[PDB]
Amino acid sequence: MVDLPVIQPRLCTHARWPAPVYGLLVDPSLPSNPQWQNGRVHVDGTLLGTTPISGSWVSCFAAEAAYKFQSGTGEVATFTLIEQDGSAYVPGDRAAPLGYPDFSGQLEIEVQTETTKTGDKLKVTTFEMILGPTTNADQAPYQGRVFASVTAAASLDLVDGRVRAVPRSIYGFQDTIPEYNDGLLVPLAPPIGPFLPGEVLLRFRTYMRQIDTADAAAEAIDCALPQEFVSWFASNAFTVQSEALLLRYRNTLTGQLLFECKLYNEGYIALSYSGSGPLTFPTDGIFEVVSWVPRLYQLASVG
Amino acid sequence: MVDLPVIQPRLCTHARWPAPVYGLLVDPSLPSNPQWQNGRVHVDGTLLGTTPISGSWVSCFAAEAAYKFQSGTGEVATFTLIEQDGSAYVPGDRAAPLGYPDFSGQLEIEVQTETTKTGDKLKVTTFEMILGPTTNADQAPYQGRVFASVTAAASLDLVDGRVRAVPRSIYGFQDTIPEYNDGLLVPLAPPIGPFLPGEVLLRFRTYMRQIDTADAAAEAIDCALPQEFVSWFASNAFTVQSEALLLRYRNTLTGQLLFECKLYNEGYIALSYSGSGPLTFPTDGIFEVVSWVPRLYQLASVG
Amino acid sequence: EDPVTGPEEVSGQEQGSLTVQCRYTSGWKDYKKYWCQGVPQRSCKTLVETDASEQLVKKNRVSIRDNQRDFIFTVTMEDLRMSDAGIYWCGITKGGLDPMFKVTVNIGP
Amino acid sequence: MEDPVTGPEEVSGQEQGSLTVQCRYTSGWKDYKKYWCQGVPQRSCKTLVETDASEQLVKKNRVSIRDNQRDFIFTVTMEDLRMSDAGIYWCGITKGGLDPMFKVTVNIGPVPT
Ligand SMILES: [Cl-]
Ligand SMILES: [Cl-]
Ligand SMILES: [Mg+2]
Ligand SMILES: [Mg+2]
Ligand SMILES: [Mg+2]
Ligand SMILES: [Mg+2]
Ligand SMILES: [Mg+2]
Ligand SMILES: [Mg+2]
Repeated sequence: MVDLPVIQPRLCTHARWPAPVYGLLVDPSLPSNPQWQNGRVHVDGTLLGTTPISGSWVSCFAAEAAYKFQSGTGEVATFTLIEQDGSAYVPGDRAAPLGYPDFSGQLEIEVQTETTKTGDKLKVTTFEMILGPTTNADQAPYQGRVFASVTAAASLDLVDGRVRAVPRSIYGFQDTIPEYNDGLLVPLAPPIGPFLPGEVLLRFRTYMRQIDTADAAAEAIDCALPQEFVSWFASNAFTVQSEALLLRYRNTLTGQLLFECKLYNEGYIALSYSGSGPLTFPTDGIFEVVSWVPRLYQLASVG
Repeated sequence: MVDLPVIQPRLCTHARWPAPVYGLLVDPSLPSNPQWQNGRVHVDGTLLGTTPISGSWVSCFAAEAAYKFQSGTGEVATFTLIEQDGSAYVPGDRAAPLGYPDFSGQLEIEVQTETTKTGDKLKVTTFEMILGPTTNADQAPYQGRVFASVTAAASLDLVDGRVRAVPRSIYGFQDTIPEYNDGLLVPLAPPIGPFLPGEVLLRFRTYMRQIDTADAAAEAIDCALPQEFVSWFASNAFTVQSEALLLRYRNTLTGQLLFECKLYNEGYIALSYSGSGPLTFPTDGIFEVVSWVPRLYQLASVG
Repeated sequence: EDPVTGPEEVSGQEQGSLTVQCRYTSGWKDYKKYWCQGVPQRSCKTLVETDASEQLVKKNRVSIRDNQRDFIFTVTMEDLRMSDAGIYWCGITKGGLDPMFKVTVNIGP
Repeated sequence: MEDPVTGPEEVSGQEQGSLTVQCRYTSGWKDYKKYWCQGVPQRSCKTLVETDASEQLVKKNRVSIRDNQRDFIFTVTMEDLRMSDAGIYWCGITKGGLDPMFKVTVNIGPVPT
């Protein structure tokens, strides 16, 4: 009964950073059980963590913005968070409003700002915002409050109002959960897993606009499923009949079978891979459902 | 079985500007047959114009960037366009690379830039790019070449390389197709239509981050279908049985029928509406497919 | 140096006239010169344009003449209306981004 | 002073020696905790020493901090310097939300001849 969208990964949207999927790989040297909060969905359509339906919510947030100038810091924004559709954010059984960044580092954000300065009214201001892992900024998106700032010699004379912060760049990226509640624990989607012996997480990879003073290397970020798959399951609400789905990743024009894998019901894909180094795969294939299989189903190894 | 994704409009992605869908309305005073080039899809899955499958491609473009400093202009960027998945762009049966903006005004774009200055390496640079309707910049995205610039007192010492330009803001927005080929004509998706007498286009509306020195009014932009519906049809490749689908828009918590409409197989929705001014609809409903109907099927009117 | 330069601001009186000198460098001698109106900059409305010669051109209340010895093309606006105030541009036509200089026009009664 | 806290923009020390950083602050922040932070990004930096808002000297590993609440200066000392101590540091005043912070770049080199 379960089917998947007939869309090549390279044409899909990334579920943790708003950009195209560029890579498909396994890498045993990376954390094998990441606790990502976006891009998390059960095959029966249940959204986990802070996963939104719309890809445009990924790594963004909406807020009632209040501004004030502080010497030595600049224009400071206090963001009282709302859900990105305008509805109120109520702290509950997840870490933050839907789509809130689930990684760490220093994030440049862009928001609509209105000024009272003559000859000026509307413009887009870039703010800096520390995400995590730990901070002295007391970020608490779980309680609906985060702080950002932009350097400025004097007040930008900003009008308080509603905003949607969209991500401009990352600085000092770390793929670990951010400060959701001033260091306190929050409700989290569990780490991705478990896996059988010899199984590894399939990673859909994009790259993040980056600030880096010394190194030009691109900043990779992975997710368990492209956003199209997230929305696909959330909408279809399939009936789950076992523990996992046997998928075949195949080239649609040649029929060449590239590899088989297991889409566990908890929303992650495993491949059987014994090597130690990374193994990248072509991104122009199509995932197709074979059948339901039990957790213990042993895959054919890759590479 | 032809059906639609069970997603409320307010949770959907806009198909012409990368942002949430905020509004659902009809407005007889607006251009009745818009020639939008993104968010255009046939019910049988055929993409039209520059419509991409991924919403992250919308109003963006990829390119090989060549930079130079021009006294009196600033840093000048010549973008040799590519498709956003990295594949070569070849001028063909559409106006531009997939996702390219299909509106006019002056667009701020953000690209990853590498510099040769010491103590700086990677940062994100905001460029200004005129889209249209007519320009003295000879923009030719159809031929794969566009020009952007940013004020600068001296060279930014940028390294030529590949970029993906994402939209920061719009200045002097006009919902009319941009300069696709230095003023010449290009292959376009046809205007939206036709409609029966009394029928008007159903509009999914978002708002664009804007620069405006005098007016704080939000800048609206409409599309024929949310992006989730575009990808839904491209994936399913349904068999079309007649000229349109009869849809009902209901609140599924109360079952209230908000209106019936026709989804023409050419990818636009019509409501029967006689009023002269706009009529907005709640965005927390669900579109449900009822049946195939012929072109002449007469809808019941709304308010 | 800058391909084209003019006055940052020029003033005129309603029903009067004003003149603007757009100075440019020798290389742009044989290029078309124009006077543009409005913003966004590079979708501005061209009011008059030369044919790359020294022949005076006039369209409605605006005239332009390119002096190719001194490399200055001069623009005149006559019968100044209050609606004429705003942003204009000295312009040189070339492939791609035109050299342009921003001139703000102010008009008092 | 106008800015809440200021200090030396750049300081240079040498292996096995020490260096001292004076973090001057405005009188309003007298009763706030002062601290010395290491690394970038700025507001995820590692706190090396922090006061209890008093004038008591605190020492942790090779770093000391003492708040002079009369002259409104908290002084930081880094002893027995190592090459790995080079990097970006921060004078800091703890408060709810965004702390006042001043960037101090620390260079470390070997003793020449
Ligand atoms: Cl990107
Ligand atoms: Cl937005
Ligand atoms: Mg804290
Ligand atoms: Mg880096
Ligand atoms: Mg030109
Ligand atoms: Mg042209
Ligand atoms: Mg406006
Ligand atoms: Mg703090």
